[PDB]
Amino acid sequence: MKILSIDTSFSFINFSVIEEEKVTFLHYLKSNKKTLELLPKIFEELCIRPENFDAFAVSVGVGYLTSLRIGVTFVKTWAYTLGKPVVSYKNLELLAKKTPVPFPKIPYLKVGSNVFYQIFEESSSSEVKVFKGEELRGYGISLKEFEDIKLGEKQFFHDIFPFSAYGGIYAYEFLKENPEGENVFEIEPIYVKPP
Amino acid sequence: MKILSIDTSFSFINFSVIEEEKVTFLHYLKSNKKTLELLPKIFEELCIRPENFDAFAVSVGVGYLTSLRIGVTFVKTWAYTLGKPVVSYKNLELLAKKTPVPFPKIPYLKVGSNVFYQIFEESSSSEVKVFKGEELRGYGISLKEFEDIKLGEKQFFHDIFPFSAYGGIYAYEFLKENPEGENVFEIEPIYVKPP
Amino acid sequence: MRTLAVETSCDETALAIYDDQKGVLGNVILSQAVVHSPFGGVVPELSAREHTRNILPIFDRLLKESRINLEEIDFISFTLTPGLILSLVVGVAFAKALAYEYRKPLVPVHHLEGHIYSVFLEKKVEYPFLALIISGGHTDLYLVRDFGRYDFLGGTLDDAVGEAYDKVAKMLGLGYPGGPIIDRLAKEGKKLYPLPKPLMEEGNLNFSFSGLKTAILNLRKEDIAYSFQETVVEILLEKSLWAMKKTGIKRLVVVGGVSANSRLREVFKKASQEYGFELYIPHPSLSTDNALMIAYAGMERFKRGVVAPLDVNPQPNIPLEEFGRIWT
Amino acid sequence: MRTLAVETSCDETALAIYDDQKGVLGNVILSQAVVHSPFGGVVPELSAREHTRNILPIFDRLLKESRINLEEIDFISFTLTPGLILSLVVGVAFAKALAYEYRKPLVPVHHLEGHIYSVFLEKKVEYPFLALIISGGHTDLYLVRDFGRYDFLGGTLDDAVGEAYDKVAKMLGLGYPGGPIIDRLAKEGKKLYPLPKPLMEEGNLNFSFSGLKTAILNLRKEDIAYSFQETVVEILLEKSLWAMKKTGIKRLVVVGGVSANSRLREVFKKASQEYGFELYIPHPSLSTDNALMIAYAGMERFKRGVVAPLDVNPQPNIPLEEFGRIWT
Ligand SMILES: Nc1ncnc2c1ncn2[C@@H]1O[C@H](COP(=O)(O)OP(=O)(O)O)[C@@H](O)[C@H]1O
Ligand SMILES: Nc1ncnc2c1ncn2[C@@H]1O[C@H](COP(=O)(O)OP(=O)(O)O)[C@@H](O)[C@H]1O
Ligand SMILES: [Fe+3]
Ligand SMILES: [Fe+3]
Repeated sequence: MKILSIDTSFSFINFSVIEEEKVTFLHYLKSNKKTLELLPKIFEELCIRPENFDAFAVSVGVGYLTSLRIGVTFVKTWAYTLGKPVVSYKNLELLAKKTPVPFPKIPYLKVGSNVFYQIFEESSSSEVKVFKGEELRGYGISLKEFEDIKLGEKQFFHDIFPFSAYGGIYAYEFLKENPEGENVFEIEPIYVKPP
Repeated sequence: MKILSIDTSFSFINFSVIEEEKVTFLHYLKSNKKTLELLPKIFEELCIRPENFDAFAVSVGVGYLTSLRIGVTFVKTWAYTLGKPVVSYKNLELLAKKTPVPFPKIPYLKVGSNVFYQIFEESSSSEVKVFKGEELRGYGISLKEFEDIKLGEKQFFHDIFPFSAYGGIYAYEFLKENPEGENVFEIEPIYVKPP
Repeated sequence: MRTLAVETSCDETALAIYDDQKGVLGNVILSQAVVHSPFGGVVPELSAREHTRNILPIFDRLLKESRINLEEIDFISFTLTPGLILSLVVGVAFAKALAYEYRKPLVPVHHLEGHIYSVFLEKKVEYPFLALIISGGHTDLYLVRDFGRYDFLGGTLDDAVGEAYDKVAKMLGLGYPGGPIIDRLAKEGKKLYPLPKPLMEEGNLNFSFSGLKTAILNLRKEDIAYSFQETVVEILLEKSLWAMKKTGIKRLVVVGGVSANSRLREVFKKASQEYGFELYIPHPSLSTDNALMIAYAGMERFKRGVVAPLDVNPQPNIPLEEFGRIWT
Repeated sequence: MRTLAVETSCDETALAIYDDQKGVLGNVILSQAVVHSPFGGVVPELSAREHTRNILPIFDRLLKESRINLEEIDFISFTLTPGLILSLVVGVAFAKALAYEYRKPLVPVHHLEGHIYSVFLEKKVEYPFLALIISGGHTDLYLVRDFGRYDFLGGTLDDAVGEAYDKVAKMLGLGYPGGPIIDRLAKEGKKLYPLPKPLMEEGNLNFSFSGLKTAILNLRKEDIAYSFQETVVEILLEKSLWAMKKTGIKRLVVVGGVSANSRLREVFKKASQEYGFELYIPHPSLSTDNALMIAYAGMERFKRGVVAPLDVNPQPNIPLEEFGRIWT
């Protein structure tokens, strides 16, 4: 199976191809261009064609909401029209599961003025919260982009953590037991705050 | 400063651009093409031009020796002719330093029929060894490509670990205190075994 | 020739398929009036979320009703500007998704350009003609010399007519979409309590409406709706008559959502009968936002050889006149 | 016209700069004989490492000696095949590095094609002509009808002449590069103990040498070198004379590292004087591997409008005849 996995959560937009359970392609670009300036021109430049894929994966964040809505719309449109499965994935979940620090794990990301974080235990997790300075117990996990922000008792910052790669590997695993994927009409960005 | 960082250690060839201490570009391709089929055509396709960079970084492995020799020759030629600094980096060192598991840390990679591994403590490390089945104390670290290979008492496998990104971040840090870089004439692949 | 058109500029998700030989092949719209009603207005972030949820179900309905294959579409038409930028990008994303997938050209349309060509769906209008555009946020007069060639003649100096209906309806406590409620309620009035005129001089082609809210407070609910509506429609007709005399043009197109008002339609029709000018007002289903009018203007632009590049980006407000110079 | 040429096909790292109006502008070579000598042969992996270490220092020397700027080079010439693939890729990597950096064309050359054109550096040879190529691993006769057009006439059925020198030198315990040691030692011999001929019939243009090691064992060290060398050079001359009679061509080019042998040069020169055919043998510095001969053949190919794409890949052994059809 060959999966196209997309991530438009942040200005470091990235997409991956997953085959044989592993990443066979990843393109990652930090850009000040608008999301619609980059998509879908960046696919044409790299010869990425939606009909060449068996399945799709897309980040639902947390991330910048308008760029998430754009990326999710691209992917839902392709998956629905080609009759191919689609799998959504969550950035904060991936940051916790893939970082081998002790529990509790506090992945966090900054979107605009909000630091969103989520608290993971071995067998359970909290909702996505908004950070307000509180003293937190456990191990913060984030990106080098956000190195100036300290959550928890100690921090690990990933030099790079391309969500579309980890999300695509997850989607591959997901489709083994759930080959129909997730309902394409219901895929939407994660909304922490209301409008 | 803007650094072009290259990794030709494995069939998942990859290169990164580092600016503002962070990864602003990463291209990663697992390919069965020969190294010289891909280089430098893949740079022309992506509009990567050596004169646009202040500095260069290159992996010296461990990895496949002929593709390391090729990549190192590309980078030395550009750095020497443009008068720009170059920094080498080591894959097994990066896998240990960037993986937050307890010591001792046993990064390992497979090249051909050899599993190369190195043992890291907080303040010291071993030479690169060749694995022969021995029961090792500590925490193995490798790639999902090599998930079938178990070293140490427990294992962590990275879904993806693009050496050119971590190596480029390291090179940026290196050039802050050593802005002349490393001697370009002396940069060579790491040779574990003799000819 | 055949196009799939995409409109998400404000609070309606609208898709349509138009064939220049067979006419309408499909047409689906979902309004967001229900969800914006508790706010007395359109909330931008909320509108963006609704477009994102609704665009795929609407497309599914369009495909099943029309029975068309996307492979048979020649180009994708879509509203680029003006509008709520967060809603615009959902429709543009969907259009470019399909355009790249099916290798079809992209053809941008200005939203008020869509309103102008909404009447062409029923009958072609000879150039040049005057266009009175009356929506929730626009009350403009343009001289249209050709497709893509729109001379701005005048517009609102405060509230557009659609907003004035909304403020008058709220001020009377009635609900928000104000226009249709006042249109229906005004039929009961009978007695017209007069209202003051703006301070600008006669012959000026600009508009003013917000001062009526001052005189409304300073004053029989059905007569209130009646008197407001009568003053407003009479202002619209007078300015249009001035525009025809200033320009020499005896062809008038009246479009936008407020062109669905039944009394407006009486008054302009009466005036066309008495003065002898040609009047074009669309069916009420084409007065309010739809993708069919976008499809028609897209046809006109595509037929002149104009397509957009893959990286084309929406914007909140390109003026109609500038847009036509840029894009044709 | 000007080219920088790159040769790393075997155990010499060689760079040169050649101008078709000014001649040689630079020429640097590092041999690996010292490092391969403890093995009695060339170790491939070891050779690849030496090329990688030595290519940048050699380039630095070439740039300082020549005082040329790379911006002034019109195209990069380089040996694509045949050779040790691990060594070939180092030179090809370096050439493509410079070609992409300076935006210069790439022009591939076959290594034996370089040997052929090594004599053109001193004097152009009229077509058609015969080429006797005698190196460490080749002993071939080709009929050259034009640049790129090489007809294979014959070659070794076992050992090439260069290998035969190496086996005879080792068999006598003397050191490895065998050729030069035997050339020098044979001057002392005087007495020629006769040796057997191959089993193939007269007039055949192929070669055989490995059976002499049988007769050497079955037999005054300086007379051994003398008798071996005399038998070998006489075989080479006889086959060449047969080739000129079979083809009608009285122009003979003798190239490759074994063409540096002083007694070979005596015998072929004598034969050209006595038989009246034209003979071209290079200066001894162009007999053994160098990048100047690569530069010359590169000029010939570039001038015919042939360049390689950026993804061109070396190979261990494309035959000379096939190579010329493919690449010109
Ligand atoms: N029957 C009516 N009478 C008066 N105004 C109306 C009527 N129907 C719709 N409208 C007005 O039309 C406006 C919407 O027009 P439309 O062009 O669809 O809006 P927009 O383009 O501004 O999103 C609303 O302000 C509404 O009050
Ligand atoms: N003076 C000499 N007499 C005989 N053979 C020689 C002499 N000098 C060099 N050679 C032979 O030439 C060979 C190298 O030729 P060259 O064309 O440089 O090698 P290759 O192309 O095979 O790498 C060696 O085998 C060497 O023994
Ligand atoms: Fe409208
Ligand atoms: Fe040679």
